[PDB]
Amino acid sequence: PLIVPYNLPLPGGVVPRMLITILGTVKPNANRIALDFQRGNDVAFHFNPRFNENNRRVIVCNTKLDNNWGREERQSVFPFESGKPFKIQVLVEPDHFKVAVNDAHLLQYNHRVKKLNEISKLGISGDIDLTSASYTMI
Ligand SMILES: NC(=O)[C@@H]1O[C@H](CO)[C@H](O)[C@H](O)[C@@H]1S[C@@H]1O[C@H](CO)[C@H](O)[C@H](O)[C@H]1O
Ligand SMILES: [Mg+2]
Repeated sequence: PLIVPYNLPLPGGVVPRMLITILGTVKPNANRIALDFQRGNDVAFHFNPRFNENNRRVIVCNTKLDNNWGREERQSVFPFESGKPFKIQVLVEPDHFKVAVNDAHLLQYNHRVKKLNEISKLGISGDIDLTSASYTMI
């Protein structure tokens, strides 16, 4: 597979029509998963499934600028399960990242970072076995 945390370079950053695909399997008794689309030290798009925040599962999304987290966007629809294989597709659209899991639409996250072509790395971390991570222009 791939060693986690995993760094996927995004050459020339991202752009609308760019589709990023992350394939792996949630570990048993998972606590968290994170995708971090970074512009240098900033995090343009943080996508963070939490398996046990006050005994609830929640996906937390956010942006980090100059080392400071902004306002969280939270989604209680939670398609992940401990022990099960997943696919995350992040499609960059003009105004938002569009995220589907296992071919079902999950959430959109509006662009806060405007310089899309400088979002040049994806960090993939957490309680997963990572099989593959890649991108394609659609
Ligand atoms: N930024 C925080 O420390 C926040 O703490 C409160 C509790 O006071 C909540 O736990 C909140 O979710 C964050 S935890 C923090 O969240 C960012 C995303 O906003 C990211 O997931 C980071 O890894 C977490 O430490
Ligand atoms: Mg910007």
